[PDB]
Amino acid sequence: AKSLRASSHLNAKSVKRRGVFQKAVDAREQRISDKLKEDLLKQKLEDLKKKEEQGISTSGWRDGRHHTYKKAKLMKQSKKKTSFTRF
Amino acid sequence: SHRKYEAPRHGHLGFLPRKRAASIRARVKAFPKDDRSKPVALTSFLGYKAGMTTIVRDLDRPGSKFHKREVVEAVTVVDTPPVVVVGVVGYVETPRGLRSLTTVWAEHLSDEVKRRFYKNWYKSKKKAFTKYSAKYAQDGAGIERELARIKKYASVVRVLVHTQIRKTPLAQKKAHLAEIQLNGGSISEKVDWAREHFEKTVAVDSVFEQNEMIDAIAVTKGHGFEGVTHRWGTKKLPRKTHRGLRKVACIGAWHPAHVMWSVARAGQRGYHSRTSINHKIYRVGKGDDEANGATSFDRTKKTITPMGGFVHYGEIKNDFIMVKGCIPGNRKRIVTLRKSLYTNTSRKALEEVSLKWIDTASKFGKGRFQTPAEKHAFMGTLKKDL
Amino acid sequence: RDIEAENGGAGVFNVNLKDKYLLEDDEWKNDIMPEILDGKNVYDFLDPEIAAKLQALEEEEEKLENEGFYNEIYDGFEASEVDDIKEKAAWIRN
Amino acid sequence: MRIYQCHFCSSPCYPGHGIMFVRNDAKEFRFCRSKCHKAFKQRRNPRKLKWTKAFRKAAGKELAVDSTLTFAQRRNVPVRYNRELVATTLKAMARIEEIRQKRERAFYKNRMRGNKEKDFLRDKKLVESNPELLRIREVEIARKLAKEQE
Amino acid sequence: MGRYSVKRYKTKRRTRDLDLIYNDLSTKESVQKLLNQPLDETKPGLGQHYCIHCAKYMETAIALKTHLKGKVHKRRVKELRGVPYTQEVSDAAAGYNLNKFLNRVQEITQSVGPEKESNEALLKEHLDSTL
Amino acid sequence: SGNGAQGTKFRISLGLPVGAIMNCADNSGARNLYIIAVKGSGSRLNRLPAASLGDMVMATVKKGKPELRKKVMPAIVVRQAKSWRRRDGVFLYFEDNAGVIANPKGEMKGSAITGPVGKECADLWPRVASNSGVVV
RNA sequence: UGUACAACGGGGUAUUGUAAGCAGUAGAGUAGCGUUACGAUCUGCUGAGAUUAAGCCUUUGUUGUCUGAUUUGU
RNA sequence: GAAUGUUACCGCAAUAGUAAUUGAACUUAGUACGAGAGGAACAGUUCAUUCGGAUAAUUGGUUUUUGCGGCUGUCUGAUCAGGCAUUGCCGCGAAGCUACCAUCCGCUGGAUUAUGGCUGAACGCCUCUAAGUCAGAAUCCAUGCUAGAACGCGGUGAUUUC
RNA sequence: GUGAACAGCCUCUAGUUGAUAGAAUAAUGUAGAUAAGGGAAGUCGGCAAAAUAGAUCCGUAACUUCGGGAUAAGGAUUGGC
Ligand SMILES: [Mg+2]
Ligand SMILES: [Mg+2]
Ligand SMILES: [Mg+2]
Ligand SMILES: [Mg+2]
Ligand SMILES: [Mg+2]
Ligand SMILES: [Mg+2]
Ligand SMILES: [Mg+2]
Ligand SMILES: [Mg+2]
Ligand SMILES: [Mg+2]
Ligand SMILES: [Mg+2]
Ligand SMILES: [Mg+2]
Ligand SMILES: [Mg+2]
Ligand SMILES: [Zn+2]
Ligand SMILES: [Zn+2]
Repeated sequence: AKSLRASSHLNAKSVKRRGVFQKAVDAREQRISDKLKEDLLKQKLEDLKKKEEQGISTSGWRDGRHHTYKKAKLMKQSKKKTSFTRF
Repeated sequence: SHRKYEAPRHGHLGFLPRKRAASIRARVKAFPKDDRSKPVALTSFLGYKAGMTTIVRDLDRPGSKFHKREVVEAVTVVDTPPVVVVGVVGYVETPRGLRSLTTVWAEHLSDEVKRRFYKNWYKSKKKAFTKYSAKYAQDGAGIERELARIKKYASVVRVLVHTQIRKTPLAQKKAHLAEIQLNGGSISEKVDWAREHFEKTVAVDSVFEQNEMIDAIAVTKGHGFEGVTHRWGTKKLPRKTHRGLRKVACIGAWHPAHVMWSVARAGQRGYHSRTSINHKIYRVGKGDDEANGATSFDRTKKTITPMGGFVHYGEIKNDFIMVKGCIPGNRKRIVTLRKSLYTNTSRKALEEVSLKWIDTASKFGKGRFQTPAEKHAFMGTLKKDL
Repeated sequence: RDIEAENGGAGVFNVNLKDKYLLEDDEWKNDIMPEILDGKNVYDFLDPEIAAKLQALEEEEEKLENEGFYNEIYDGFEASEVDDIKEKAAWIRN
Repeated sequence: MRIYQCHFCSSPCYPGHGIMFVRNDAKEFRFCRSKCHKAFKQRRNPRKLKWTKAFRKAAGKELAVDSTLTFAQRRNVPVRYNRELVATTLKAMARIEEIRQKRERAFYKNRMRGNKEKDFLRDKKLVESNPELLRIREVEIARKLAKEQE
Repeated sequence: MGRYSVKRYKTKRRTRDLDLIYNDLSTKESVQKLLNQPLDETKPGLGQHYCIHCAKYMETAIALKTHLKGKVHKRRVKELRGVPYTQEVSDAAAGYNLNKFLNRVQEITQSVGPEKESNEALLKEHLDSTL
Repeated sequence: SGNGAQGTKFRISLGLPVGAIMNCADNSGARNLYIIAVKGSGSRLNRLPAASLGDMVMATVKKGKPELRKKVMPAIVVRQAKSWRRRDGVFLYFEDNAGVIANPKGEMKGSAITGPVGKECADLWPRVASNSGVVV
């Protein structure tokens, strides 16, 4: 018997896999994407109906808390000599 | 000297150590490979195992002995109300592996997901994300910068979603929060999808569909401390053997002067993380369908819920997934349903399921009736009815 | 076998067995025949002139209703008296 | 696919339920439950066990001969498929079930008439036979009424 | 479940059924065939002295006589009196093949019943004469 | 599945291990069959070979004709007392375990089979189905 | 201080197999004067009665409860 | 399970382990091959053996549910309702547990070995080899699966009024 | 009282209620049970368990020191009124 790792069986599997199985997978993905878009649109419509009744640079620090914490942490690592990359 | 008779070893060495899992929710170790041409989609979903029942299938399988015949098969029911998208996480590639760069949360988070961050919800002031919500004011600076950072640097995009456990019959009020990988277009498109879907729900039929092979990831049912005989399947010793018969007679008879790691020992059984694959979805039932338990062959108007409800779980009032066979975990445990990591080349993945009948008899006994109306019609008029 | 070979070959081709049906309407070939309804088998109710049989049953039911098929005081006792008797007897048993 | 009736108690046997025993003369005995199977193996009489439809029909607890009970029989001569005939059969099954339920209700009511008369006679005899308890009851009621008044 | 019921009513220790015994007793030819059996060495009493009602072989004529003078045989005879409870009885009790069950009961009452009773009486007097 | 069988066989609960005695259901003169081997059986330590409905075994005649006795012959199991599951939706069992005497090609020695014959065995062996008078 | 929790109760869902009491003209016969008395059992009220979470489902009802102790800071 | 502000949630993956195996069947086909007698395989499909991991819808086993009913002996004056008989005994028995006695699931990329080659010297022939290079084993390393360094790490929430 | 019975089981008179306790119900044990289909295939070895068992009736071989073997073997029955 040929093992699961047999080269000829895996080659035949790949030849089969590039065809009808992949076609079915692609069709299922398209249908699922359509249903997802419809679900989002229905949620938007319901939210609009509910509200009817009621009616970039990434440089620098993330925020001041992040700046303070990271500076304190790097100073602590420098003081305690527990840094991975800096002496 | 050599063992006289050959025999395979007892148990699998690749499922070691047999310790309790670190969490009640099993981790997803691998997501399907991302194809940048495809539309954006979730790679997984979260649900609660409700129980099992029985179906009859009109089988179409050419070349099989049961071609054009009926087969009775066991199925598992997973209650799957829609998940709520509440966050996004970006991951960058480093020589040490994947690293989370940033996480962006939605403006409003429900108390159901806020309870996950508390050990004592009733005594707490419920201050979670209160200062975070203020960052959406005056044009959303900070939020926009972190989203741009994810767009610029991240190579993997995941979305933080949580279950709506208040729609289940469970006594637990604390929701489950998890990361689900987004497989689809570009990184910018994934970030835009997450931002547009913040605070929005995703249903199960917008992730999976019928006749699809999926994977179940969950923690198995625990059993406490167990002996070697039932932990590893070893043969029992003869009757009235000294010092017990539910043991391995000789744990070592050779030079190393140690107990080998591959020798069966008593310890914890169950409550292990398992990832089982290739479970076929037999039905994606909707919660608003009055006859989601009916078929084209069985015209009885009934739901999926059995008589008296599922034992130890309750009724099914949301969308559900019916897969054939069994999945790891017991009833009311949280399970993760994952997309297949490869394009399956077996014809079972291409087979189309047509159910003829779904069993809804009581699982609390030897149930003989599918509906209370059927039970009343069979029994007739009782003393209290007159 | 030629159709099988051109479609899928042996072991892949799924033959439609309903294509050979000799029915009154050709659109009825791919019809799913129901089998179960409210705990009853439809096959042992399926019968020609079941409409006439049901009409005869309805006539019998009309006759029974006309005859009056579907539809507190005793000699020497009043309704309040028997209510008091029942209440006192329940008290005695308790 | 077919719903079978239990050989012992006549309950419905859905697919995947109960157990079947085949005798040397090719007779199939289908049991809905291990209870019925074990009773059959112990060779008890289903017409003597009160919880069976055989006993109920034999003892007259429920109606056995009716025009509504003749619409279901095994069809050994098949009929060609017809969509309108199938729809007519599906409507007729519900109508027949409703009529049969009404007739069974009327049968049970006719069987159980007289219970109120018997209960009234029993209550009258008990009241006539127990004067002392009634005096105690009257004293208790009078004391409770005096307590409510004051 | 219990040991007594298990070791009495195990599948491999099963006995002949009441409907089959009733069918055996119904016809005179079957009664004659069971009364005149070939000499079998695997049966007690060389296949002779066979009680049809209990479907039981005896080693001796005195054993058969004592069995006839017993409550177990009387219990079997009392059981074999009415309808043998085929599948049609349960079907009609559920509301299925009611006309077929009624026709079967009428045929049992009219033709099968009295002939079986006469065959039983003839068997009883034959056993009394030969014993 | 053995030589002479018609196609593949799905798994049936095993009821007859080596050393079991079953009845003989044909008219070749044998009364019982004593199972000494099971054709197509696997290999595992301490595990006895066992046969189910529709299997071919090697058997010796214990009761019957002396000419048939003191020999080893192929047999096919046609009835078993251990309950097994049918894919139509019921568990079922027979009164007794019963087999028929055959050849390595799956052809019956006798001319008829007395009693019921299992559907699985009749479908797997054409000669059993040909010599069967009762099939379930 | 609430789709709040708990203890009961209600409704389902299951298990068993027809409760206590009363009555009959059903009851092998026997004793006394067709009747009465005893009488295994049988029949009716009665798929009745009992149990149903302790690791079943659900709840427009009743009654209560919502509180103490310890520690943790860049 | 202490400690490196406290506490909480979501994660990364060094390292360690690792798993699947064999047989039969349909089709190819009574085809290639063959006086005959006989008689394959690749590609496309279907089941099973051994092993492993789960699971209790169904069937079966189990019963202190002492849940329901019954039986013997004795005791509470009898009925009712019960005690004891070191779980008295018998039948059924849900729930739970559990069975190759039950059901489900167990994959796919790179580099190679033997060997078959390409270009090509050594050696003005030749040469698969020396430089270089194409394929190729159930092999190796990975994908996948299990654990997660209690002194490996990241992202994120909240951060005390006597 | 049951029963052949100073047996076993239950009760009257009399006498005890003593033996460190409480809370949970993992593995392995000690003591006791049940188990589908097969029925000794287990093991040096049917070790251990299971099966039998009271009473009444029918019937009971080789051998023998004629006294036995013998309850040989093999069959049927058992309640209440
Ligand atoms: Mg259940
Ligand atoms: Mg061995
Ligand atoms: Mg590794
Ligand atoms: Mg091939
Ligand atoms: Mg296991
Ligand atoms: Mg008692
Ligand atoms: Mg060259
Ligand atoms: Mg760690
Ligand atoms: Mg056994
Ligand atoms: Mg041996
Ligand atoms: Mg051995
Ligand atoms: Mg002797
Ligand atoms: Zn039944
Ligand atoms: Zn007899």
